[PDB]
Amino acid sequence: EYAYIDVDIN
Amino acid sequence: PSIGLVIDKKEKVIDAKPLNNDAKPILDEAAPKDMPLYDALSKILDISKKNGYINSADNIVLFSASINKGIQEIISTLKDVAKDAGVKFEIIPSTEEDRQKALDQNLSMGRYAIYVKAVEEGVNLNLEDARNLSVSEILGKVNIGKFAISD
Repeated sequence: EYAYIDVDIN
Repeated sequence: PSIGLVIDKKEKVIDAKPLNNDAKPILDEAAPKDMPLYDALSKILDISKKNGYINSADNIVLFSASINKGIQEIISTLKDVAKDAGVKFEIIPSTEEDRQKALDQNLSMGRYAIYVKAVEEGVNLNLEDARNLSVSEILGKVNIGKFAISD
């Protein structure tokens, strides 16, 4: 909806 | 592991998707849906530390975000999540245009931005390295003082 957030680990 | 979240304006997680297969077990235990963005990412980092993905050697998390000074509130949450967990961070603002290009090749917004940046500066970073190298490794390869930096 408002925002998309991606997180990368390792 | 790579995880994609969708938030509403109050930063409530309304959707969560594993961007690769090894993110599935972390998402299952984290159960971020309907949680505050801060809580969701904090538990994701907590689980990641338990499972062995986060350690003293690889202590960097890569965040990326796209809207649709609102992003500044999102950016502050991402900084808090990492600092409070004791991990270094890189936050790469993105666009809907770039998010779709990233999705089309099954990359996170952060790894896509970094892959494109390396290519433009002449760094030898192939597609497989962009998708599978560790965060600390790809940042060491791309951040070599060949493009502008600012805060």
